[PDB]
Amino acid sequence: ARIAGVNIPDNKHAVISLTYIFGVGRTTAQKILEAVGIAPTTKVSQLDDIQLDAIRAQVANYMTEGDLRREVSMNIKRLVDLGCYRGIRHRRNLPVRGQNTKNNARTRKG
Amino acid sequence: QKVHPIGIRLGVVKKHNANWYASPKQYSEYLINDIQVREYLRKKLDSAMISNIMIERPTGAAKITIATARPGIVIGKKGEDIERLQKELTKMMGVPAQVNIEEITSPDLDARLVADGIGSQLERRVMFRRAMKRAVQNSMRSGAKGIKVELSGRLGGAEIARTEWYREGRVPLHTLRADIDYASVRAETTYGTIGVKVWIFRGE
Amino acid sequence: PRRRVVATREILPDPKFGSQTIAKFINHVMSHGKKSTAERIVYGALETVAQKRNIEDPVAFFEDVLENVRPMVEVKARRVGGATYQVPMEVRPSRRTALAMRWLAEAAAKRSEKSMALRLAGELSDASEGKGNAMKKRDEVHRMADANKAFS
Amino acid sequence: AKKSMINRELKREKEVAKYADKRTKLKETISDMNASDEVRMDAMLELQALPRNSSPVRLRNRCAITGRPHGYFRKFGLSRNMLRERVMQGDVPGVRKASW
Amino acid sequence: RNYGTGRRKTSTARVFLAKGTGSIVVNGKPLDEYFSRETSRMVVRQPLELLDSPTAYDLYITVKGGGISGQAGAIRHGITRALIELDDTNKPALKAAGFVTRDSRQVERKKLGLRKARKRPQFSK
Amino acid sequence: PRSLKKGPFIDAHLFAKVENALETNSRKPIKTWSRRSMILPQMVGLTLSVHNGRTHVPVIVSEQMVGHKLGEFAPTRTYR
Amino acid sequence: RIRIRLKSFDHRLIDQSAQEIVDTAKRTGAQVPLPTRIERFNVLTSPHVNKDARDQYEIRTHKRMVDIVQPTDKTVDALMKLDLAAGVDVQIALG
RNA sequence: ACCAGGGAACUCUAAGGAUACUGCCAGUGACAAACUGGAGGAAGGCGGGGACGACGUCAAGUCAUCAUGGCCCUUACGACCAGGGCUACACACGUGCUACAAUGGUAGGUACAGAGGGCAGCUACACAGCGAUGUGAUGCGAAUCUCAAAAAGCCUAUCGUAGUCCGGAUUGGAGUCUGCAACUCGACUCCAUGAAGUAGGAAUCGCUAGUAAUCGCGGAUCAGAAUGCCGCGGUGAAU
Repeated sequence: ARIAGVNIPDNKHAVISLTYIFGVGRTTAQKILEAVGIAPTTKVSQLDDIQLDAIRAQVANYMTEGDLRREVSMNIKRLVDLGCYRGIRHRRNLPVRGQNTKNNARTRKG
Repeated sequence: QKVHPIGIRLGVVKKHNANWYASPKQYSEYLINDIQVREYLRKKLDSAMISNIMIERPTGAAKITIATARPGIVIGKKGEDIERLQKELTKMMGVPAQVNIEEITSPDLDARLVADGIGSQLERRVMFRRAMKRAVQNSMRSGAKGIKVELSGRLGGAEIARTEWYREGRVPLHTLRADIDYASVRAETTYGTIGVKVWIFRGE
Repeated sequence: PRRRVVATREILPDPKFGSQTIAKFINHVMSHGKKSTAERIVYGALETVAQKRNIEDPVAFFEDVLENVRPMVEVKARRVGGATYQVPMEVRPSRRTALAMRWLAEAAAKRSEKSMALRLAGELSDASEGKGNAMKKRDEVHRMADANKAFS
Repeated sequence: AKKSMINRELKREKEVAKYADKRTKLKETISDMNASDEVRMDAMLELQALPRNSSPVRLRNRCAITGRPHGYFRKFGLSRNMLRERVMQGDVPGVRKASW
Repeated sequence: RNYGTGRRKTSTARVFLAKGTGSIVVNGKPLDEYFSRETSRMVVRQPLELLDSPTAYDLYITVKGGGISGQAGAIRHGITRALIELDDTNKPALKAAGFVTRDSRQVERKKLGLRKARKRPQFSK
Repeated sequence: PRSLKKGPFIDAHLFAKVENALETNSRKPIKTWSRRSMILPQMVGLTLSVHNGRTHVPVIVSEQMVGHKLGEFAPTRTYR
Repeated sequence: RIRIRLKSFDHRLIDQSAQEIVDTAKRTGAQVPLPTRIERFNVLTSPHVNKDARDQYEIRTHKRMVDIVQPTDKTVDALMKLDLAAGVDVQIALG
């Protein structure tokens, strides 16, 4: 089945497949499936197309993956062009969250 | 490198100097008051030869017990000196406190007294070897089972500090029931500070 | 430890089969103190093999397979005249059993099957029919002694 | 420790003692669910307007004798070092060596 | 109405022995329900099987404290205690097994400077 | 960051300076030592001079700065 | 039905105090151990370095509680006259 | 506290004694000290653990706990206060923590402790909240009330060898608390994002029994700030 512009593998449960979609998580998928008749146990292949359409409408209510990616990029760019200490941190590839970086500083550069 | 004999001996064969019960919050202030009283009393009575002091504070009034080789001067003439020390001790503390003095049968046996004598000897420049030998001999004449004296520092004004110890008698440190008496004093010699350690073993 | 020999601790025999060797085998499979997991894995593997072979006594089948697995002779290193060479010596009776149990556990670790019980059952079957990595390991241990067999 | 630091700690605890009750009443006022929003906000402004040292947070309890910041024990009120000396001398009641 | 006390490395258990059907109740509940481990069930029934008296006498068991596999051993030791109090003759054979020996192993002190009772910080050159 | 019920933290002396500057719309920098004060919508547009530890650096309060503390726009450590 | 709770640091001392209190009520004819808190304190023997060298000190507080069936007129007052200070604390519920 | 049948028998709690001493049997032994096995006992040879560190060796560590000789500074090397810093990383380094998964992950149920802390206070219960926590309300200076629910474990559903329903680093967003203040620089809460890592080079370290490994729970400093340190008990090996 295709949700939100990308493909989800059909071999496992609906909630687990929704987890794969960017911007979608397991708890959010459970919340989505609770409202509508679809149950988390049922597989995507088993699940009917009309159910999938209602699911797409529920996902559409939530902010989509492209929109989320663009907002994150926009926020980082806003910090950079503001030039705040946080923007300087983003530009210089150093932890902006305040985490201690004396020795294990590896996981910012890549 | 050597544990304080008295601390280990407290458990079984010795009685704690301070014996008072207080609640957690009360305990913090009670201990500090006790330490202040001990320091002030030591400074006031430094000239006199005094043994270890046993202080018991009940609620309100505190009670103090002092054992000294020389009772007469500390009492004064008809208790005048003790009454003045008591008024000052009342001022520093709270509810009026009572202090009593117990005579010591023998000053040599008590560890503190001999160390005070040795400290005064070092202050007056009497030779350290003479001081240790005479101090040790007096105990053997008195009848103390064992006495050991150790001196650390720049003895005789030597550039290099050296440690000299003298034993005469069995002085088993590791026997917890040996009820060994230990006191430590410091002699303020002009060239440098001298540390005096005295061990007295009266028995079981 | 250059000290007196002391009596070994008495092992607790397993409940289901009431056999010393079975619990001794469960001990090696146990990891991080998970004796409950080891019991279940061992029971599952033994049940699988017993069902496959239609044998009433899995404990007897296990005794036969373990006896076959155990190596008689193990090479031991010795130092003479500042030189190191292999020396074949007869293995101690208990050591034979311990070695066989350890080798079976090690091979069951690397067997393909997804679950530990199936890996273990497959290894027991291969050991019983004289195939697989455990039998190869025992053959290698025997082979090292056979190669030279010039000492003791 | 330095006499300057000891006297600083004394004078710092002095305002805490002086404003102990005002802080209690003011904290109750701000936490009162019934109190008006503007009333609670004005009380909060007053609290932030209170002198620097008045808070019991700038207080750092220290050894009575040596004034050591560290190795402090609330039960005894002493640093680790002077506590060891007094305990081994036996001046600390009940306290003995531990081995269990 | 013989009674005895047996402990295993933490727990205490009290055992009551009398003639009867032989049903066993642990802490006011069935033994099989109470214990989820076959090994512990086997520890509980270890002594009676030895001299083939599983159902001869009724058993009443209450065991507080300790843990799942220590309570079973405590129950075993209590059963042996009551059996030995009942009968002198059994004691020698039960001793030959050793079930009448109270376990002296308990979780030991953590020595300061050591992560565990004996584990020490490794040093690498 | 800060409990919403307590509201923003705004120091009294910078508060006074900024209101007395708002009634004039003056452009001269407001030199200030408190870098812990909340930037409010009221002080959007004018210029402060926030202490960075060594000297004061100007900070022209832009629109996208409310919701940040004053010290965020005054780096303290200078690493090349 | 007055109730007396005694707390002392010294285990040897607390027992003697309790025995005396029981003895007086027995003499006058009236008819008459909770967990002890244990705390451990860690002190570095070495001032500067060597954290693995340490002294650990434990203090125990012992509490004893007694119940009196019948507070007769003669019995009640002897409790107030008896005194034992310096390390023993007496608390009376009087309820 | 404990109830075996309202009782005091048992458990437990805490102050005392009793036992263990190669005592006993058999041996080997310079007719010896000793050792080897055996009975009994809960325990056998030091029953297990801890405390106790001899003369001295390293001019080993501490003038920054404190003390003291000498030496130096006295509108300054003394005294106060705001801000920041001790928290900065191209890289090296020793201690640990969490993983790389099926001896498992996640969902439901369901048991079994220990010791420790609580007015510079822990909160039973009601309601708001997905949550941390909020407003009420109540017991307790505690063998009473309380943190507190123990986790590994046992029963079922599923994932099916996949960088995964592994892993939770990192960042964006929203928030609750302590505190006068959380930007440099607090720990937690939910949502989303989901990096390396699929077992490790030469080399290297700890551990002999309730010990290694594993599991969580406490306390200290503490206004708030643990994987550290100091303790605890569950499971429980091989050699």
